[PDB]
Formats: sequence, structure tokens, C-alpha cells
Amino acid sequence: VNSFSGYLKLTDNVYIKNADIVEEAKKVKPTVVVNAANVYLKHGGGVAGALNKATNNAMQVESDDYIATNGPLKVGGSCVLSGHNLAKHCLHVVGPNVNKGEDIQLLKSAYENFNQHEVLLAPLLSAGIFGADPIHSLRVCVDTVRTNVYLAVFDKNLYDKLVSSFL
Ligand SMILES: O=C1[C@H](Nc2ncnc3[nH]c4cc(F)ccc4c23)CCN1CCF
Repeated sequence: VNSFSGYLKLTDNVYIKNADIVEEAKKVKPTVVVNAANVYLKHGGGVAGALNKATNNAMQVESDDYIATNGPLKVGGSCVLSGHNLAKHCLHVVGPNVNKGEDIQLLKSAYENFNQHEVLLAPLLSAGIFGADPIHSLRVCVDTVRTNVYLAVFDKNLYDKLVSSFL
């Protein structure tokens, strides 16, 4: 039993809700919140900009030190950093950004990072400003993640479409 509330159950391990991931993280304080990161951990907009803003820019400060030490992530890769006031940990995961021409096949590799964590609160990878089809992202999530994932979808219209079209 966990503290996630109001989710629709899609499969044995995947759950979905129309929610602001920032507000959901602040309420649940999950062990792991997933960020929709880029390879430079520049949290300017989308989910990343919102999460970082909620940390009062502490996420960005920590991320800049991470990059200065380690260099950029790979597309499809991830790193574990602090969750600040939102979660114990933040798993920064880089899905391909279609608006940069990145290979959508890397979306499966991106979701594989979730399997290193027993339970996660997450957005749909490569959705929103990353330019991928969210219906496809949900399909890849369900077919790749085996651990327990609680998906927050900000847009109510998109949420209803994701549920109604789910196979
Ligand atoms: O709403 C969503 C889903 N992403 C989110 N899910 C949960 N919380 C979120 N907070 C955000 C804050 C932002 F500035 C930008 C995006 C999100 C977001 C996936 C695609 N989509 C439609 C429009 F992008």
C-alpha cells in the first residue's frame, strides 16, 4: 500500500491521473519523482522548468554542479539527484526531443531507467515540448516499465484521450 490517491489503474504496474506533477509531488513526497530532463540538465520549461521553479532554483544549482563534474547525460540516459522539497530523489531522465531530431526509438531506453526504482511518480517521457505523441509514450511506458509507475498528466483533455484510447 502506498499514498498515491485518485489514480486509474491501466495495468498490473502502471497508474495514471490528471494532475500537476509539482502539486502531486508536494503532496505525496514520493521516494522518486521523474524529471523530463535534457542532457545539459537545463531546466527551462515544460515539466523540468516547473519542477525546478518549485525548488526555488535549487534543482538547477545542483544540476549545474553535476554537469560541471560529469558532463552531459546521454539521450535515453538518466541520473539520480536530490528531490529537494518535492521527493527524496529526482530521477532526471532524458527522452528524445523530436523538435531536435532525436531518434524516437531511444524512448524505450529512457523508460528502462525507471526499472531501477520500485515506485516512481513520473510524467510521460518525450511528451509536451519534447514533441512526441503522448499516446505512443504511454504505450512504450506500459511495455517497458515493470516497476510501479504513477503517471501525472497535466492536461485534462490529453488525459481523457490517453484513457479512452488505451488498449
Ligand atoms: O500535460 C501534459 C503532460 N505533462 C505534465 N504532466 C504533469 N505535470 C506537468 N507539469 C507541467 C508543467 C509544464 F510547464 C509543462 C508540462 C507539464 C506536465 C504530458 C504532455 N502534456 C500536455 C501539454 F504539455
